[PDB]
Amino acid sequence: AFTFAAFCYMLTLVLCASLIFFVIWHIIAFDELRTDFKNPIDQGNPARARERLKNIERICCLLRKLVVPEYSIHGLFCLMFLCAAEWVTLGLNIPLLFYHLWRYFHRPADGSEVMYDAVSIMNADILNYCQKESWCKLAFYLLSFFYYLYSMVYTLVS
Amino acid sequence: SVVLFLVSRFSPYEESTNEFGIFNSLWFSLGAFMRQGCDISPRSLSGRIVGGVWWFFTLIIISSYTANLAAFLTVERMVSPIESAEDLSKQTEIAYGTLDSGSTKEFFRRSKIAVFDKMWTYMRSAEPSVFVRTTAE
Amino acid sequence: SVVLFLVSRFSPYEESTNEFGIFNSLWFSLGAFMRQGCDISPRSLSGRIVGGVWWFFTLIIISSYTANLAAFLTVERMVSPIESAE
Amino acid sequence: WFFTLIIISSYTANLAAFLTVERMVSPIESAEDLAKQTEIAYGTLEAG
Amino acid sequence: KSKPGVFSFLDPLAYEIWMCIVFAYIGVSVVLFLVSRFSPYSNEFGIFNSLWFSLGAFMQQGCDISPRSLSGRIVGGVWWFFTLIIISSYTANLAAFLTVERMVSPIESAEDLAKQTEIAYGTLEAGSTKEFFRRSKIAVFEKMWTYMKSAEPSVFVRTTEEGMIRVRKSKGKYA
Amino acid sequence: ILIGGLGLAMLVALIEFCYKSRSESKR
Amino acid sequence: SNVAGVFYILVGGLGLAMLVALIEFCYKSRAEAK
Amino acid sequence: EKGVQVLLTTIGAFAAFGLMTIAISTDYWLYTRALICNTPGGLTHSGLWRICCLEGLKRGVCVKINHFDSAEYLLRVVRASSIFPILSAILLLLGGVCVAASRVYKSKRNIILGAGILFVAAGLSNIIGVIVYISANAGEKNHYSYGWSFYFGGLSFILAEVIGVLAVNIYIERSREAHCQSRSD
Ligand SMILES: CC(C)CCC[C@@H](C)[C@H]1CC[C@H]2[C@@H]3CC=C4C[C@@H](O)CC[C@]4(C)[C@H]3CC[C@]12C
Repeated sequence: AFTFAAFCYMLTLVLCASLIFFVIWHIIAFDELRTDFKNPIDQGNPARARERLKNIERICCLLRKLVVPEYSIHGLFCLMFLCAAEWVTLGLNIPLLFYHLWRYFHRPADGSEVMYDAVSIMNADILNYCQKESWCKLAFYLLSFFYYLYSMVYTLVS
Repeated sequence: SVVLFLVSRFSPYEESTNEFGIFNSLWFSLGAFMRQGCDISPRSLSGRIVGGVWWFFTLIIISSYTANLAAFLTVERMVSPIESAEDLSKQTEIAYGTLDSGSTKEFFRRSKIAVFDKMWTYMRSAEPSVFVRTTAE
Repeated sequence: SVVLFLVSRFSPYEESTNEFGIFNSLWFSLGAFMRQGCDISPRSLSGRIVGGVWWFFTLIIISSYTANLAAFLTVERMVSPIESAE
Repeated sequence: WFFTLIIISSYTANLAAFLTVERMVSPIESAEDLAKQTEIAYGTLEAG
Repeated sequence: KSKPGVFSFLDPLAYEIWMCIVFAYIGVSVVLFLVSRFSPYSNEFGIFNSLWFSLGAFMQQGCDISPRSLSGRIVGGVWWFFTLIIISSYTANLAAFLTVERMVSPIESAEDLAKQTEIAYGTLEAGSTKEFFRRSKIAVFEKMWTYMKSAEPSVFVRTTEEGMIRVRKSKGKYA
Repeated sequence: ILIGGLGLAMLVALIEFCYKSRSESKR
Repeated sequence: SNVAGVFYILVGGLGLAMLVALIEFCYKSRAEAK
Repeated sequence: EKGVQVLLTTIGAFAAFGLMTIAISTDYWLYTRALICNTPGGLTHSGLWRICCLEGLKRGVCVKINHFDSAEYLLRVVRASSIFPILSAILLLLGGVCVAASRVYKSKRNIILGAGILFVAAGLSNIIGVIVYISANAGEKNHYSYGWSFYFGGLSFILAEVIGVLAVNIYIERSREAHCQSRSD
């Protein structure tokens, strides 16, 4: 029957669509970045160079503004599953929590002022790592969404 | 609060996110729950949907709280913690003992039912002496 | 409403009477009685005193209405029109 | 705000309790009503 | 164990009241929009914000805008009165429901069954129970016997299985 | 009802996002 | 039937508001027309 | 644009008038059980004027409803006359006529206003008729229900309010255009 855990699952199901949207936006932005990078980077025209630089900066700013909501909402999921005493889901979700914590609080870039830095961005290694991370995160969020739906239905019917 | 924040950030009225950040979203929701007012109300259909359902929820919940409290204060109901003997064996807060050197203790001692075996175990492993020397005691 | 109008007209905050004329005073009082809000609240001590006592009055009266209605709906009492011959 | 909510709800609820109980009160109107209850004592003349 | 229905929180008010509440909300919003946006005499009371204001009024929340005209204020005042009455009635009738559901003392003894009559009770037609009640010198069982042999038409029964089946079929109306 | 309204609000926000993006790209 | 009175009062207030509005509109239009 | 909005307004007026006339003439408002059905009673489907038995020996026969305390008397009178739904339909008809005129006297802008006022008033009258009907049915024989005619009336109300909104918007746009043209001239 309806209970606290089922409501938690419903709310997480509603909020995981937002994470899916965020990761889809991430991959679209990184596809645009790849289209700019793999495409010739000649900057002979000052106007063209300025436009490309401002596009890169805008995309980086968008990604930076959009990261904290994802991590904090996933932390909300973890907190909810802790309070509801749903141990399995909390165990499945802790590793991503710690990965996000590490990612946000390490700043492997030597600059260590922004997660994504326009100057450090456009690097093939960093670009490809971000692309792969985003794709894996999208897969994880889809799987977790379907798992949450199944658990919600299971808890309701019983 | 989170949904209002998202809906107002990435689908703003068009500015519309300096109002209805996370902090001000929490504040708006809290002021709604407590039947107070608001220094800001959403202008977009999505934020307004969120606010409307939150308002309905708040109304129902406050009404239910007041009504059930009126019930509680109108009708006194004292529930006995115990309505059987198994309830008494499971409980450890309540202590129980018979009259020492009597037929009741002899009954519990030689018992074969599980519940009374558990009671006998407790009474034999009880500190201080649950047992008694007289009925009036 | 009348007292708020007077207090705000001849002892304004210092303007303060284009707000809290008679019409807007009636509106403020009505919004107070119905537990709604206000597009204006008094800034002077006298208007604020008036508003505070009106607020207390409204709170008590609404609570009393709801409580006595709960009583009515909880306990049915049918009174016979007649208890004697006179 | 939380304090206000609790206090106003409690006031309304306890007032409803007061009025409801004051509306339940059925006075004595027969020998049976006196018989079942015991909050009031009843006695007649010793000899009669 | 009566499983409370989802949307049992609407039980204090009948379906018709909710229906007409919706209808009155729509009418109030339209009349507000009209009487605010007809006279080429600005006003923030379109049809979207009229609906918003009416909804917030119904929930005793209030919103940013408020009418400034005489007609709009008449509309808002009557809507406010309606909201007040309706919300108070909902709370009061819910309190009534819960209080009554808290008074309910089930049958737990012969006396509780004896005084009440909403439930009928009868034993086997021929047996020691009928004789025990008939030949009883006790007050409570005397009252039971006085009730017994009444026009159930037949509280009594011929077979015990018959009594069990009758109790099972009756929705708590037989003991 | 609350969960349904939250989901509907997300959906409507997505619709508004697409609509506004198209109208702006027109501009 | 318990709360029909508030519905009647509300609809009366709506009709009254509409009538007041039309009266003000006619009066103002006539005044500004001169 | 203005043309499509006027088209929707006229279509809504026609549809609402038709639905309300259907609901008034139709006798499928309430499904209940009544004592006068030839066997608490037999199933009946009723309306505003007459009642018809179904699933009974007197199946298919429809008989005029036998109506009949000053307020109760007034309520019974109003329910019998059904003047409020009829007024709603009449006002919808007049509003549609005014709209059609607005399609001719494009100069006179105070016509598509009367149409909106009439539509809104018709919606109010329908609300009142619904309230009266529901109140009068009650008395002091269960599991009753409402039929598709009742919901036709509700749909008529909703459509009337919508088309009143559209007509008022049309008046707004037209008056704004004329006033801006005049002032700029
Ligand atoms: C849990 C998800 C969302 C994020 C963390 C998962 C880890 C294991 C993922 C995120 C990014 C991934 C890397 C992305 C890019 C490459 C390409 C190549 O060099 C080999 C694998 C390698 C190096 C991946 C290894 C696995 C990796 C480190």
